[PDB]
Amino acid sequence: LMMHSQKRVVVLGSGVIGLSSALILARKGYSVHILARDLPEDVSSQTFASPWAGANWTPFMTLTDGPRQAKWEESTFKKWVELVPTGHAMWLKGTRRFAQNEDGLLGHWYKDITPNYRPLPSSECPPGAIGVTYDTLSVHAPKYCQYLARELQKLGATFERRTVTSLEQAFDGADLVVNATGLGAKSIAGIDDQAAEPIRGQTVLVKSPCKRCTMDSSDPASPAYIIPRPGGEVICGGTYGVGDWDLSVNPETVQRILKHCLRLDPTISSDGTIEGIEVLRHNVGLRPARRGGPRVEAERIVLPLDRTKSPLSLGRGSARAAKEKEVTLVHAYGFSSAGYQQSWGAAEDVAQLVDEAFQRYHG
Amino acid sequence: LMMHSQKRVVVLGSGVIGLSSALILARKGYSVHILARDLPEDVSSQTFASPWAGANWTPFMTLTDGPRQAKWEESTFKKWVELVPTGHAMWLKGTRRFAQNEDGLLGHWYKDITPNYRPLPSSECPPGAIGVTYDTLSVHAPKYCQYLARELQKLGATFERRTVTSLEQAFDGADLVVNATGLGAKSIAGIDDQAAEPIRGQTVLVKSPCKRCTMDSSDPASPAYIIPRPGGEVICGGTYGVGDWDLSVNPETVQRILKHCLRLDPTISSDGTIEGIEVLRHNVGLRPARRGGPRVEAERIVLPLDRTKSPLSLGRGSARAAKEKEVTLVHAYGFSSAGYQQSWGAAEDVAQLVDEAFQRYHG
Ligand SMILES: Cc1cc2nc3c(=O)[nH]c(=O)nc-3n(C[C@H](O)[C@H](O)[C@H](O)COP(=O)(O)OP(=O)(O)OC[C@H]3O[C@@H](n4cnc5c(N)ncnc54)[C@H](O)[C@@H]3O)c2cc1C
Ligand SMILES: Cc1cc2nc3c(=O)[nH]c(=O)nc-3n(C[C@H](O)[C@H](O)[C@H](O)COP(=O)(O)OP(=O)(O)OC[C@H]3O[C@@H](n4cnc5c(N)ncnc54)[C@H](O)[C@@H]3O)c2cc1C
Repeated sequence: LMMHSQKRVVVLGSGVIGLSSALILARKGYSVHILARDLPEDVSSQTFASPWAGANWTPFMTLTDGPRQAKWEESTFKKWVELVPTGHAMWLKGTRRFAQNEDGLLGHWYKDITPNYRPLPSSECPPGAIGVTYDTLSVHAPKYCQYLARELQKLGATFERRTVTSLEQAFDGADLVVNATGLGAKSIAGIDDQAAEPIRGQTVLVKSPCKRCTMDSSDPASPAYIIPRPGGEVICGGTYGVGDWDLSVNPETVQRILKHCLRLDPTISSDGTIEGIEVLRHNVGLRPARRGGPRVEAERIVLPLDRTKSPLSLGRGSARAAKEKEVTLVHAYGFSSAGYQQSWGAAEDVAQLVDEAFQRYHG
Repeated sequence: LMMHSQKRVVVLGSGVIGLSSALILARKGYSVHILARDLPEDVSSQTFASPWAGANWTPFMTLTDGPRQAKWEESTFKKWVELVPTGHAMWLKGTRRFAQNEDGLLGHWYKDITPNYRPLPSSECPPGAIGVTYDTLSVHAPKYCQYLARELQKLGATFERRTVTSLEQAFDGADLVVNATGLGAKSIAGIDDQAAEPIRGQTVLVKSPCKRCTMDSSDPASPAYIIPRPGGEVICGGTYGVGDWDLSVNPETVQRILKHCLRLDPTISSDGTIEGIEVLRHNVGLRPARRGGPRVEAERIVLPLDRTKSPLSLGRGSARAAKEKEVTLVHAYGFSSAGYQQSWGAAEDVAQLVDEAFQRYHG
């Protein structure tokens, strides 16, 4: 007769959001099991977003447009500062950010967070653009997820590969599931979120000692960015193909990205020429976005699902009776281009929801 | 001092085409190593097509339009007949095929191959349509690939998971590679085939004793098919989304498919109603097609690649000298909706090409 945990949770999804959520929950003493198709070792899988990120910290919204986003970003920045001494985050000093106009600078909301925030002279901006410079942070996206997974291991979390098609498959040994499935949220019966949408991102991974980050959104015909990451590599971007699921490498996009990035910073090349850029890999990832913005909220759901709850429910459309339980589903998906920079704060909110659901529904 | 094989080949890709090609090569005494991202155990992976097929034998082209296709289909039918006694293929007796008009029946070219080929009365066709009936064959797509893999094991072939980005990575221990990468052919440096394109196929897998196959192309607004497969299941289709990469399940498509299939054959349901259909799974696969049709041909290529051979070549665009070898690349991809039904014959042609390249270039 052993005393068993009464704090079992399943985290569905093992991208940066599921991992982060799982880790804060494990630290809170929950017994966490992670079910996911794609795990942190899957560093070249295109069926999730987390391998493909820069990943730096670049707010995309004003406070009014994205209040949660800013909260989550501010918390995550603090966490990443803490990870610098052990090398899991890296300073991007004198990052340059260009926008089409003052509006594009988002009210400078984050100017107390990123050190050394100041306007750039126009001489230091692309023609016609406006700019600021500041010190921000980046992580090595796949290695960051792997770091989180090691931390999870130590805290007793376990992992299992599984591809779920219906919610009851996730409610396996737990009455609460954290739904961190990115794009998968659309096709799991019981979630069925039609608002989930990819935003396609093509990049070039380059071998370069360049330590300068440049984020250029000043040309609406050509998104571009240069994001150094721990390890002597830089990610050159990019694209924002809303609703585009295409996983193939576009060769014209390669040329556009490298030419633009070279304009922004010739030192990504050995000799300031395209031909001098040491290409390591051509990448395409699908950012997991959601119309209406990220979904971070707790839902109460009765199982088994019926065809009235979900067009994708399994079995015959005639459903009832056998057996019925009510469970908690805590959503955490749709972070689009900002999943890493929001991850820790989002995970904090997820963990608060789990605590509250446990109080209300799970003893 | 052992006598080593001088007949090493690598097969890049482990869908039905790579497996089939590998098997005929292994039977011919080649030492085959298969490199692929997706292997036969990966029965729910959307990053290759082979898990998702019916898979039956339904010619799609006239002889003039598709001479190779017909050759390959006729050979594969013979192979599948041979697999009936051991249950790896199954007869679909009295299959019904509907088309918009006589042209859609493709000159009835295959009428000596499928037993009991005859026209259907209009009373037995959807309104306004034309039809034929015949006996054809199907295989259980994932299990068929697994069968091929067991056969390969016995013949000494080996498997390795790898995701290649540049050809030199495939020319690993062999001077000849069979390129059977489906959609991946577009993004591998040294292949770079812009003509590769997905054709998206959504299906519903249903639990039903229905043993009748119905192929309906008589409604251009609603492709539909019912394909029984070994094991008491039927695949209900479908879609042909050319250029569509969307991996998510469309709920409207579910309704359209099931309603149409039910019109075609109520016995896919327990009670002839939608609500009586026992749904097992909602599936989306991307058929690996190619503008210009399937590519089955041998190419001679110099390694290392340079940026002049490939926009996606790795390293700096300034390339030369170090070291240079010429190798053989035997293409086998772009089979679209007919990869299973063409597989054995296509593999025969691939093996002939390998034999010929070995004579000409490899001693
Ligand atoms: C080119 C590119 C650049 C980026 N740069 C940055 C950056 O600088 N900063 C930033 O903050 N972000 C950046 N992002 C965004 C970031 O990659 C994402 O927002 C983030 O990875 C989302 O994490 P997630 O955990 O929500 O989703 P994912 O990483 O997509 O993980 C979803 C998880 O759910 C699993 N799953 C899905 N469906 C099922 C199922 N049915 N059954 C079981 N498991 C399932 C997946 O397999 C996987 O484990 C970039 C993304 C890209 C493509
Ligand atoms: C809904 C649906 C229904 C179908 N019904 C039928 C049917 O009834 N009859 C029929 O004949 N066909 C049918 N098909 C078509 C059939 O599924 C395909 O044509 C066939 O599976 C193609 O096989 P393949 O080996 O060429 O490609 P794939 O199965 O796509 O395999 C490509 C292989 O290459 C690997 N690869 C790709 N890129 C890389 C890389 N960079 N590095 C390493 N490996 C890589 C893949 O991982 C995988 O091993 C259907 C398909 C679908 C979606």
